[PDB]
Formats: sequence, C-alpha cells, structure tokens
Amino acid sequence: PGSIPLIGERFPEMEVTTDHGRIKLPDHYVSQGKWFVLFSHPADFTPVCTTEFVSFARRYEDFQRLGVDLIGLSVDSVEDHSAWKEWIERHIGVRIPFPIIADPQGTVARRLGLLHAATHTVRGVFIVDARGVIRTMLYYPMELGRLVDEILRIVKALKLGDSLKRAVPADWPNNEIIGEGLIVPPPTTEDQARARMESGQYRCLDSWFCWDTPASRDDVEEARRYLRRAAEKPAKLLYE
Amino acid sequence: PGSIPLIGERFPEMEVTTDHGRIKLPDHYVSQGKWFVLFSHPADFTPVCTTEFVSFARRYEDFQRLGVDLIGLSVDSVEDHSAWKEWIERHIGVRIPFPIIADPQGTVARRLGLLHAESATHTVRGVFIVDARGVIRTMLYYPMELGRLVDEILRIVKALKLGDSLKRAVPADWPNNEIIGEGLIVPPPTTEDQARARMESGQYRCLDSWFCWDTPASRDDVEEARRYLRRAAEKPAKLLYEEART
Repeated sequence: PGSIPLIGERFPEMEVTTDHGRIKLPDHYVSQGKWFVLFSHPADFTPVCTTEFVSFARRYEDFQRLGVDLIGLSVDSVEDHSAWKEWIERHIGVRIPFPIIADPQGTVARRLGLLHAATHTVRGVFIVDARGVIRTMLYYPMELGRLVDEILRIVKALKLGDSLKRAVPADWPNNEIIGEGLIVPPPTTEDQARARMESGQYRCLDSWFCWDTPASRDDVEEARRYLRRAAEKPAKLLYE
Repeated sequence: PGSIPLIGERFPEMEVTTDHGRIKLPDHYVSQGKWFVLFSHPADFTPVCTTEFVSFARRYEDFQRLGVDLIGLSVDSVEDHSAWKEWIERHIGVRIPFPIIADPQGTVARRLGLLHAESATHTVRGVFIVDARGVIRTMLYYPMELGRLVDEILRIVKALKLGDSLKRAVPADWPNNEIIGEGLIVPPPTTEDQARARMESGQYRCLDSWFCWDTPASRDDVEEARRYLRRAAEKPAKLLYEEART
C-alpha cells in the first residue's frame, strides 16, 4: 500500500527541475492564476507515453484557452527528455510545447507518492486549481494510454461549477436525466429544503435534486466538441 | 495525505454487507472469472451520485457483456440504500440492478482508503477497477461535485481485457488514436538482438525499435469500443426528466 496527497488538499510545496527551467509548485502557476494538469510517466522513450504526449500536444491550445497549463513528469534526466522530444518531432511531426519535470532518483515521484516500492507504476494525473488545491486524480496503468479528451471535460466542468456554484452530473453535457443541466447544492437545513420546493424557481425532482441551465451555449458546445473528438474515427493517421 | 492501495496489489480480502446480502471480495467475483468495478459515494439521497447510479444502470448490459459486475458503496444504511433505490424507480423510472455495500460510520471505506476523515465524509468518490485474478488495475478519484463519465470506464475495461488477451499495450485515445488509430502496441524489447530481429520480420509496423505495433483487435472488439464513445458524445434525444410524467 502507499501514501498520497488528497483531493481538496493544497499541492505539495516543491521546487523542481524541468527542461524549460527550475520552477516552484504549485507557485509558478498560482501566481499566474492558471490551473495545471500534472501527468506522470515511468521512463521516456516509452510508446504508450509517447502517444499520450502527442495527444496532449494536439490539444495544447485547448488547455491554454481554458486557463490551464500542462506539465509532464518522468524519472529520467532533462537530457533524456530533450532527446525524446526531438525523436517525436522528427519521427512523428509534432512538437511538444509543455515542460517535463525531471526526476531521476524518483524523489518527486516519491514525494508525491507515485513511487512506493519499481518505477513501473507512476501513470498518475493531478488536476490542481488556481488556489493550488488538488481537484481530481486519475491513476491509469502503464499499459493503458489515457483518454486525453476526458481530462479536458473534467477541467472545463470543474471551472464551470466553481464559477456558477453548481455540481455537475454523470456524463454532462449529455446527462440522460437533465442534459446540459447543472445541479444546485443541496440544502443543509430543513427551512432551506422546504422553501426550495415552494419557491418554484428551480426544476426539482425532490428537495435534494434541483437543477437549472445557467451554462452558456458556448461552454456547452465546447464540452461536446471535446467528446465528439474522442468519438471520431480519425481522418488521417500520422504514421503513414 | 492518506494511504491507499496500489495498482497491481490484490484487492483487500473482505466481506461486505449489501442490499443483495453478504458478498465476499474479491472472491465472489474472482469465483466466476469476473472483473468488477467498485464506486463510492458520500451519503444516500445525493444528486450527482444519483445520476451516476442511473447512468451505470443504463449501461449494465454493456458491462454484463464484458464479463464485468458492478458494486457501489455509500456510507448509509441498507435501509437507505434500498429506500434510495425505490426513489429512483419511482421518480426517474430506472431499476438499479446492482448491489450497494452498506457502510454507515464508514469502516469499509476507510479500509479502502476512500475516506481519511475525521467525520466529514465529503471525500468518498473513488472507483476501483478490479480484474479476475482479483487485482486492482485502475483507480479514479473524481470529486464529489463532478459526476463521472461511465462510457470511459467501459473503455478502460475493454482496453485492459484486449491488452491481456492479445499481449498488447493500448495507445492514448484507443481506438481513435492520432498516430496509429485502432492499433495496439507491441511490448518494447528488452535486449539488442530483440530490436534487430523485429525489424528483420516486418510483422509489425514500426517507427523505431521501441515503437512497433499491429492491428489485432477484431472489428467486433473495436466497434463496441467506438460505440461507447459515440454514446458518450451524442446529445441525448429523450431526457428522463420529461419521459417521466407518465
């Protein structure tokens, strides 16, 4: 078994080497008011991780638009990183624009509790907000490439719940009960739950299930763009 | 921080009370050569969790077809569980077939490292994916306020099943990957002659010694996977809010 940071806790304060330079976390991003997704890997020159980088690369401006920086992590040198970035541009055509924390020894992997033993593990994703608090954590195994578009869905939807003070429901914007409807936090008191029904200002299925549709059309369609893209069988392969 | 199990550990041997009775973990599901997915929940009669149950239900056949059982967990009584299921049958119109582990106080949940509190049970939102040798293969910790994408869980188990069955790894976004589309990856070589021999066979399409692949997944396999994602993607025709004054 093993220890890790927890959702809702503030990202582990740390100073790190990336192949764009030394920076601090979560500070580098908090200062700028940007969110970041942090995503980890066992070693460079791994094919699954290669496809993941290429997939993150393609959706780079997508993340920028949201107010969301990317940062990878593997337990090799910065030199290993650079050579691998070169290999991908040269052999695949795609330039990787995001930084990559370099963590030989696995000190950062260990610090963050991706390492506990074998490196071997370590396909973790952290989504940190701009108060620098952890919001979501995915652990996909090494043998299973991530679905990068769902990552986009999760940040978009978190941002949107934060801004409007709404919870968000299974599969949103295509939820089968309420569609692109967001959910109103349940009422902690009984005089709140009561006056929430007789108000008639939300659409309720009971005191504790009320929702509206305050998300604009462009937040909704962006979110669906993300999924359709995931669903789409791709036009041209990049191998040929 | 908190302690949790690890990908590639055995699921903790334990016995849980559910609304379907006592069931034993992971043995019960290992006993039938069955994968299982376990998803946790802070309390009964909560909105997001309700929409995840419904979602999960509506996909039960997809799961049953894959060889994958479902089991939920929330910190409330078997009374509430069952009462919450009646509510969803009476108000949404959907019968939740699967069991829900009863765990008020929340010991079963602490035992899994799904809460690290205190009293405040806001945190209890994980999904374990456990295979048929009873071993954890994947774990997702969404937050309370953000419902999951169930078609993505379907994708994972599909991908994992195929990987093991074909001895392949699975690319980013599979079956709709940018570089290799539906292709699956050949486990990178360990030694020097392994790298040379493989190029001197052309049995795989290959960018460099450590990036070879083939397309071994049968159309069937690939089409159902794609169907998971389309379903995800499509704006729904009928909403169950409306098809429910009936």
